[PDB]
Amino acid sequence: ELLGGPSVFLFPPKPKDTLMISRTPEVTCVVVDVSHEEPEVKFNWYVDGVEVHNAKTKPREEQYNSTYRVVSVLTVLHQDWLNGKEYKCKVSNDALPKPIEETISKAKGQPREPQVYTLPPSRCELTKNQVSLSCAVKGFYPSDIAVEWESNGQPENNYKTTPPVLDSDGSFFLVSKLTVDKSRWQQGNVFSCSVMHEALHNHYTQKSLSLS
Amino acid sequence: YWGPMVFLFPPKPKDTLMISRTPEVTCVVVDVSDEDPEVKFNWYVDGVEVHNAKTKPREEQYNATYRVVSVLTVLHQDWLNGKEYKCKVSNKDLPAPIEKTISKAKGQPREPQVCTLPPSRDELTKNQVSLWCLVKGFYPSDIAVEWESNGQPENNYKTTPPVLDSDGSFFLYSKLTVDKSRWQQGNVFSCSVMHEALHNHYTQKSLSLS
Amino acid sequence: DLPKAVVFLEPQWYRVLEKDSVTLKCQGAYSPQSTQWFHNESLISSQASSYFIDAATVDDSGEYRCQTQLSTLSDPVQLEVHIGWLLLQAPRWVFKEEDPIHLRCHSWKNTALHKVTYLQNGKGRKYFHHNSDFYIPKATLKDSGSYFCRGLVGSKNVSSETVQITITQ
Ligand SMILES: *[C@@H]1O[C@H](CO[C@H]2O[C@@H](C)[C@@H](O)[C@@H](O)[C@@H]2O)[C@@H](O[C@@H]2O[C@H](CO)[C@@H](O[C@@H]3O[C@H](CO[C@H]4O[C@H](CO)[C@@H](O)[C@H](O)[C@@H]4O[C@@H]4O[C@H](CO)[C@@H](O[C@@H]5O[C@H](CO)[C@H](O)[C@H](O)[C@H]5O)[C@H](O)[C@H]4NC(C)=O)[C@@H](O)[C@H](O[C@H]4O[C@H](CO)[C@@H](O)[C@H](O)[C@@H]4O[C@@H]4O[C@H](CO)[C@@H](O)[C@H](O)[C@H]4NC(C)=O)[C@@H]3O)[C@H](O)[C@H]2NC(C)=O)[C@H](O)[C@H]1NC(C)=O
Ligand SMILES: *[C@@H]1O[C@H](CO[C@H]2O[C@@H](C)[C@@H](O)[C@@H](O)[C@@H]2O)[C@@H](O[C@@H]2O[C@H](CO)[C@@H](O[C@@H]3O[C@H](CO[C@H]4O[C@H](CO)[C@@H](O)[C@H](O)[C@@H]4O[C@@H]4O[C@H](CO)[C@@H](O[C@@H]5O[C@H](CO)[C@H](O)[C@H](O)[C@H]5O)[C@H](O)[C@H]4NC(C)=O)[C@@H](O)[C@H](O[C@H]4O[C@H](CO)[C@@H](O)[C@H](O)[C@@H]4O[C@@H]4O[C@H](CO)[C@@H](O)[C@H](O)[C@H]4NC(C)=O)[C@@H]3O)[C@H](O)[C@H]2NC(C)=O)[C@H](O)[C@H]1NC(C)=O
Ligand SMILES: *[C@@H]1O[C@H](CO)[C@@H](O[C@@H]2O[C@H](CO)[C@@H](O[C@@H]3O[C@H](CO[C@H]4O[C@H](CO)[C@@H](O)[C@H](O)[C@@H]4O)[C@@H](O)[C@H](O[C@H]4O[C@H](CO)[C@@H](O)[C@H](O)[C@@H]4O)[C@@H]3O)[C@H](O)[C@H]2NC(C)=O)[C@H](O)[C@H]1NC(C)=O
Ligand SMILES: *[C@@H]1O[C@H](CO)[C@@H](O[C@@H]2O[C@H](CO)[C@@H](O)[C@H](O)[C@H]2NC(C)=O)[C@H](O)[C@H]1NC(C)=O
Repeated sequence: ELLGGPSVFLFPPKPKDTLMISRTPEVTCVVVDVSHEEPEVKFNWYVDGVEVHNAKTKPREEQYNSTYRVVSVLTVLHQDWLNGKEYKCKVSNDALPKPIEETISKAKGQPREPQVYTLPPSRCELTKNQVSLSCAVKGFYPSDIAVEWESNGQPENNYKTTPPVLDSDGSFFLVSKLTVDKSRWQQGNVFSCSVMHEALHNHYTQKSLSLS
Repeated sequence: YWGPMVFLFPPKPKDTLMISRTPEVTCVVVDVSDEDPEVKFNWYVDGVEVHNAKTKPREEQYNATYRVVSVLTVLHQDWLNGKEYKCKVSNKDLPAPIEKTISKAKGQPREPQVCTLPPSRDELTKNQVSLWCLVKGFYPSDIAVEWESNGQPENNYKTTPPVLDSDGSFFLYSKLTVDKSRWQQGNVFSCSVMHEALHNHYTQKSLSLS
Repeated sequence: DLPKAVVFLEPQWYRVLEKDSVTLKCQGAYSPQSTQWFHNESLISSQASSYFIDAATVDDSGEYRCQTQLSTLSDPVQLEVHIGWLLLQAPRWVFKEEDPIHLRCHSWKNTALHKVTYLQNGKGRKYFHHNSDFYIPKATLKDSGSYFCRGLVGSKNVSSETVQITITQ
């Protein structure tokens, strides 16, 4: 009983994929509620209203609510997504009165450069056996951002990054918390916080931190 | 199928924790038609019915639908002891009355650790400075974080939502923006936290230029 | 000398959705007649009094005229075949003050539609749980403006194109 017919959801690429030129940023078009009686689904893709033909269609997957799910994926050009190109997914099915269209674009508004600060462990952890290192990233727009930790070249495993939070000026801020053993901190070990954003020079910045 | 939908909301963490405050559980009935009759409410605290709920009349919305809101006052310790709260929505032409139920999140309560962080030297040379508060290792996510200067409420702050940590506990960050001059004066800023696993449900942590 | 033939629509709606049925009737003389139908000013081989369209396609749009043996050629009648989920239909769109305004929110293929809202100038006027006709008994000048209807087809949120309703004094 799928009265409305199939519905369409269009997802943006992962922040990191659009920023590193070696990555492959993909736009994902998910179609749900496809009926067993009418399962054939056709995809049309448009970049700024111009049809492209390099999209890959994944095969239909049965769902436990006895409905089909079809996903189409289009790899976008890095520059094109960043410059604010509109990507349109047009979906056809016989359970519909007309093809359904969806549109995504990088969030409108002027990009703002993030500011990156490191923060040594608080006085609270002087007795504790492990310490928290903080990486405050603030003043960025849009929220599309990625944060990683590394020490001596090797990526650090024990960290969590808070989601972007809207600040009072319209820009976003977040904090990434790395947890390391106190002893590693006692030693003059240098930990680094790498931040990736579109408004940064070469889409990359790095701030280091140590017991100096 | 009847039409109107029912949603049941928990009380605000501060209200459940501060004894002077009034914690409320709210039952909202949305998408009430004009052709719907009078909506009736029945509240149950662990099966036991209560009759102290002040129910507001039907209120007209901008999309021509109506909204009926019933607010129940709950006892502080009743909520903390994990008691089930039922909302029974009944109508004259309704086959089976709609029942919704919410209670305090289950699990091992963990006391939060309050950690003040002075502003970065690499930011100290700017118009306004930001002070930080790392609140971590708490469960459940239900929390209230506030700032004050010399014991009096500060407004200009933003807090991250609780984030799930590797050990299953939650952590967050609060950022307070202050004038550098106020920090230079040696004013005592403090990060206050309210959580169920704290003694007196309240703790506080000092921060000043030493 | 001879009566001017008249094309009536059944149902009365000159705007329809694809797959709806439309019967076009020809009133020449009142006594039941060799009938002649025109579409986009060219004859259709149908000689019956009624011209039935089983399922409307976009091609069914255009002007329609009829002529019986005992009548003169009729004035044209427009037909608009739309594509979409919802169409806001009415008997007329121009109302005198204190006249009834009666609207319907018609769905494609007559698909069950629930949580229906009729909106004037962006604001909702009336909400129903199930699809129901919108009705104003006594028209006022404040009832003038831009109207559309929306609702859920299953779980999908769908809406009609806006139609303009004017109220003359
Ligand atoms: C039958 O079952 C179907 C699915 O299977 C289910 O079966 C069971 C087991 C059950 O238990 C389910 O758990 C299971 O899923 C079911 O289909 C579902 O339909 C829902 C609607 O009815 C859909 O809900 C929508 O969800 C959107 C977000 O979806 C993401 O997040 C959820 C978890 O929260 C996740 O489950 C989804 O998979 C999806 O995850 C994302 O997936 C993408 C692409 O796969 C990932 O992209 C990555 O991209 C990179 C590229 O670098 C790389 O390639 C990766 O490989 C690739 O994965 C994302 O990373 C991933 N994200 C996350 C966080 O995981 C919502 O956005 C959407 O909201 C919109 O619509 C709402 C109304 O429906 C509305 O309230 C809301 O406001 C919003 O409206 C939109 O607003 C926009 C502006 O902001 C407008 O522009 C839009 O026009 C507007 N749209 C509308 C319609 O108004 C919505 O809630 C659900 O996604 C879908 N599930 C799946 C798995 O497809 C079906 O409904 C069932 N049928 C019945 C009858 O029950
Ligand atoms: C017509 O328009 C209606 C409103 O439009 C406007 O009308 C104007 C006149 C004006 O009123 C405007 O404000 C208004 O916008 C519209 O009604 C809306 O319908 C929606 C559903 O169709 C409702 O969505 C739900 O929202 C829930 C959360 O809502 C909160 O946040 C929204 C903003 O995002 C806000 O609008 C709501 O009011 C609500 O805010 C909270 O309100 C409570 C109670 O008042 C407050 O708490 C109290 O505070 C007081 C102090 O004031 C006191 O301290 C008390 O102690 C305290 O309790 C809060 O302060 C306040 N919070 C915030 C943050 O603002 C969602 O939870 C809900 O999600 C669930 O359901 C979805 C499916 O429907 C699903 O997608 C989702 O996953 C989730 O799923 C499940 O839900 C089940 C129940 O159905 C549960 O059993 C499961 O647990 C759950 N599962 C999971 C996995 O999560 C949902 O999205 C919306 O609330 C409602 N808006 C209003 C204002 O009523 C109406 O639909 C329109 N009609 C038509 C026909 O178009
Ligand atoms: C089908 O799909 C449509 C979406 O297209 C849904 O319709 C939308 O419904 C939502 C509510 O869920 C609407 O959002 C609300 O819009 C209100 C519009 O107010 C108008 O009028 C005032 C003047 O009094 C103007 O200021 C304003 O610009 C508007 O013109 C707002 O009042 C609401 O604001 C509330 O929430 C915000 C949170 O950010 C608060 O700041 C406010 O205090 C307030 O509480 C809200 O934004 C939305 O506008 C609707 N869109 C349309 C196009 O109609 C349908 O509901 C959906 N489903 C069904 C079944 O039809
Ligand atoms: C009769 O004329 C109408 C034009 O009034 C034609 O309808 C058009 O059809 C095309 C596609 O074939 C659409 O792109 C247009 O939108 C339609 N016009 C309107 C106003 O809706 C119709 O096809 C003609 N039919 C015949 C049988 O000749």
